[PDB]
Amino acid sequence: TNRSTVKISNVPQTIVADELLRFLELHLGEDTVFALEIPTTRDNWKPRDFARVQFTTLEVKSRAQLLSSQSKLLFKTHNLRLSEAYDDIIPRPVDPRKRLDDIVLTVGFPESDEKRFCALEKWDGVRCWILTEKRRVEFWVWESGDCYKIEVRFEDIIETLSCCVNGDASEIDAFLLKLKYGPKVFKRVTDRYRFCKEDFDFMWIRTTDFSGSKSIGTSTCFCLEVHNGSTMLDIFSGLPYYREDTLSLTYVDGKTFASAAQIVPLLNA
Amino acid sequence: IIMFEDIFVVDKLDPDGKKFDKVTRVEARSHNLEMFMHLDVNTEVYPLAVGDKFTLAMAPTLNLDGTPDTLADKYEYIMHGKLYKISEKAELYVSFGGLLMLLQGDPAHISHFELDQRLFLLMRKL
Amino acid sequence: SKLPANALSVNSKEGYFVKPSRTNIYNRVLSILGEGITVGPKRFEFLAFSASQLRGNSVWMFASNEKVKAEDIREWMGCFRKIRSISKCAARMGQLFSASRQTLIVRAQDVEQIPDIEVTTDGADYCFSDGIGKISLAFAKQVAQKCGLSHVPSAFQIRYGGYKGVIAVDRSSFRKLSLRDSMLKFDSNNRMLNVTRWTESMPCFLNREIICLLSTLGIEDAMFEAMQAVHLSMLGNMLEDRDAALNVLQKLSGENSKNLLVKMLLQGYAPSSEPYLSMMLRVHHESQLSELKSRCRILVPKGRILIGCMDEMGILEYGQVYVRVTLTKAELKSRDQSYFRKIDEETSVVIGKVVVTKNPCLHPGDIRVLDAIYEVHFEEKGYLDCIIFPQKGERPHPNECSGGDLDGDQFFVSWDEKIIPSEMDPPMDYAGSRPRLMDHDVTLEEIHKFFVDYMISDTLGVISTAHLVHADRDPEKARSQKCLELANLHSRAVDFAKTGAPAEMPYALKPREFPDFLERFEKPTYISESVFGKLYRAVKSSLA
Amino acid sequence: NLLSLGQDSLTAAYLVNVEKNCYLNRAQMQQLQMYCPFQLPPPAIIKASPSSTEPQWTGMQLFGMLFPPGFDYTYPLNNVVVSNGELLSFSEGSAW
Amino acid sequence: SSDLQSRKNLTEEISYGLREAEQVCNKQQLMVESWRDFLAVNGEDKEEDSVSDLARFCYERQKSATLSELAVSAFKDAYRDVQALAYRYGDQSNSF
Repeated sequence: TNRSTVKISNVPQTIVADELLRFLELHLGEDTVFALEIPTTRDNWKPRDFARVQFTTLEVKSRAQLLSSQSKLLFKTHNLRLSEAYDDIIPRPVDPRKRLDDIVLTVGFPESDEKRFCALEKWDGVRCWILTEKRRVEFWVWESGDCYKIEVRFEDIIETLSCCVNGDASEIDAFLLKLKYGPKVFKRVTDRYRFCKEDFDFMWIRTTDFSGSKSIGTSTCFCLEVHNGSTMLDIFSGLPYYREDTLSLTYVDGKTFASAAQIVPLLNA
Repeated sequence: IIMFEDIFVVDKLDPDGKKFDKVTRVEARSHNLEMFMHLDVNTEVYPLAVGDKFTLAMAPTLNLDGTPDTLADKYEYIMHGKLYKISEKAELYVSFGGLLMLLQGDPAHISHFELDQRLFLLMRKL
Repeated sequence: SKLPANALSVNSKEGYFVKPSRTNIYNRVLSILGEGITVGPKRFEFLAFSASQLRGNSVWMFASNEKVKAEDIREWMGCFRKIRSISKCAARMGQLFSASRQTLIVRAQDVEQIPDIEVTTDGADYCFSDGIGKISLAFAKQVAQKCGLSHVPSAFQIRYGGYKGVIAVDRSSFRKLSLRDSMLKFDSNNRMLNVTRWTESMPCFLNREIICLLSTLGIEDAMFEAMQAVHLSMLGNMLEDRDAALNVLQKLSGENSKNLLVKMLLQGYAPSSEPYLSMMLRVHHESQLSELKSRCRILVPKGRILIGCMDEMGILEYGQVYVRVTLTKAELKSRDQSYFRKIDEETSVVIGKVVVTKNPCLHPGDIRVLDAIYEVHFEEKGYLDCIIFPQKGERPHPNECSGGDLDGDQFFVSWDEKIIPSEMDPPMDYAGSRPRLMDHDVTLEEIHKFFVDYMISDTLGVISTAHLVHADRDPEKARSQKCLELANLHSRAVDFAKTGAPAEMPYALKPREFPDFLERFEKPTYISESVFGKLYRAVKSSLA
Repeated sequence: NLLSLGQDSLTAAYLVNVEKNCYLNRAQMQQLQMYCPFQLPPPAIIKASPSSTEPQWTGMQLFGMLFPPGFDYTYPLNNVVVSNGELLSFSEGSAW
Repeated sequence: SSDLQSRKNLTEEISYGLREAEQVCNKQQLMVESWRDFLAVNGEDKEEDSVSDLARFCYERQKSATLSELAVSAFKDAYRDVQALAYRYGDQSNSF
């Protein structure tokens, strides 16, 4: 129940990923298979005897396991045996609630003793994925075409605060994450046996800060401008050291603190 | 009249096919005795699927109380073979005219089997 | 934490061969090392990095000032243009950063050059005099005055003006100072004298490597289990018994150490009283048991760890040495033994068969049985806390211990008569890689490139773990070709600090399985049935 | 040996030793026995289905009527064991 | 093949295997004394020029004897795996 990726024991050597995807979608529900990859001993002309398939929902995985246990899966006179896998094809949480798209992400630090938060740089349309098994939160920011991944571990964050952006005290539309250490920054770099349902044919490598003003390096706290979130508090309750209190913040014009030097958080002379 | 008798449960198949038109080697783990078995059963003629339970018995003869070399109504997979290797948790090697059988269990469970003898194989899927 | 290998120069296959691609972090580190950190009205440049800091990924920085700059200190320490190697120049520039105690200044007119000894057997260049030296008694007394040493050590590690090596006390010296040939690393502008450590008669310990390599000659597991059990029994009674506390404190950490808790251990109140000492005893016991769980550290009273030197006598043949150490509480309680000779009240000679090994060891050939011999002529010179290695022979003894050198390194000596000396295995060859000499001088950028490249392809810590796991897994450990290859890779990785030769750890040689006596909870843990597994089971049963 | 089966008895022997699933009944076995010098072995297959009478012979016992009773043969590469003129085991290889 | 889709998959696999074998042959053709500077672990800016000229490799191979023999050996070594696909794409009852 920890992961939805399932490993198939034996598959015919003459099949392609599309045929297996069609067979699974015929036996199971429609478009219930997220990713399917068949390992190859060569570049593109020698698949192996097994394959790994990642489903969209855990109930689909349970149904597939039940069908495989009853030997009800017969694909080209071969009985497909299902077993647990070591790692997922894509680090994607199996939850329709933890996937947040088109949200406002800004970084900064408290300005003075008052409940005020200055915004250094603001990003729009970012993707946030909350992973509980991996104990990390990913932030996908698209900047000038190439996308970046910001990973924050559960140990780097010391306190979680729920706030609001519209000023209404009854609508929690913001979340402040007090970070002790710094987040990891990645960068995207540029098919017959891999469906993947999306354009995920890239790799992540660690790079330096991508902000022109280096706002990330000088900010120790994050902010997540989200919607009203009637049931979002339950999702945010899983973060370590969560505060069950309501707090309000005020945006402060702090765009002056921008250093173009390599060493960001030093004071100006 | 029966030397060995126990209930077996299949665990996996070697070909893992439905219409391979070939002999399929079965691997059934015994219950209450902890014995592992290998047997070549033709699935096209005698169907066997993973997870099914079946009984197995071995007798030196099919006649009642003697006459070596009427159990046909009870069982349905009667075979005839010879044990040609006993030395290995002792294991047995019986060939049913080319269909190899491996019966690896306990040393005390397999002690009344002589070398180079004719024995039958009675099997029923409950 | 330490920067992982994948964060710098990730591998990629472009063209016919795999070509590494530098990441932005690599360029960031290069730019930081080149320009420097500007904090306020200062800008710190790059001076050098020590050998210890190279493994720790640390480097010294100095802010340029009007009176003195980085180049001034660089040229004051010495001239480094003579060395045409990249790693060697950095090592020799950073070796003069260890902590040492100041003493008197020696001029350059009191110097001499004495020939060394070198023997070539079977086409192999074996040199006995690597870092050995000589010192007089008056000079030893003069040096030992500013540091507060009553007993004059027979040997002590010393370094001055680029020289480095241990020197021995001789009773037939000409003047206070003597110098050899194979000791000048680089020409220095100053000859300041300072010493690091003289001698410490600390009792030795049985680490994991020694137990791993001793499980093949014929040593059964019963002796190790009995010794561990009696050690645990002694440690358990250390709390409620004051007599055992003093014995443990006088035979585990420090042969002759004066402490407030040590004095009160011999004469004090009940363990229930004096909570100040009781809590210290409890936390010491907890630390000892935690260290035992983390690694095997068996306390043996009949063994020490001391440096060794050589004498200009030539009487000892191949395989004959002299063993001398101080007398502990156990030695003083019952000095009547077959292998123990009471030469003096404080110093007792050994006549047993003593083996010598180094702290790092992964080859079965390191074990060599040495027979101790007593001679009046050697005792007349007054040697103490220094193993006398023979001057003449086919191959030097330090070379037998994984190719060691006489640079003040400690040696494992134990006069135990229960080991098995019948089995003998020739040691591995100590032939290193060819030096890399450049055709031009260092432009201060190649040293930065070497320093940054030390983070990647650094498999020093994983080779030992893989070797231990592989020895645990298959029988007849340290005999197969896998262990020999692991030892060769470990030696090459150790030599990577001096010569730029990567270890190149193969992927198929990784363990992928870990025994029970490790902190790798996330990694798959498998039950171990070796001697280490038995020790871990025994300690778990004792603590529970 | 100078004389060997050229491709035809070779192909037939390979087919009769590899299939192991095409059983021969009593009539076909007796018809094929007319061309064999030795006698008939036991059927070794009494029942193959719950409602199948007329016990049949296996393919590997058909090839075993060509060997003398006192002939012992062993080919470890192809896992071929011949004892008392009976072919006991055979996996693959077609090299013996 | 069993059907048309299997035939198409086999054709694509054969094409990719032949391309890989040709690439292996071209890579093996560089084991000469003229490319010792390129084969060394150093920094060379002519890595793209070795793969951009694909048609020149054939002319260089056909004008030499040792290079041709090495290319033939490499092609056979890389084509053994290509030949090893008939057991995967062939049926048990195949007469051939």
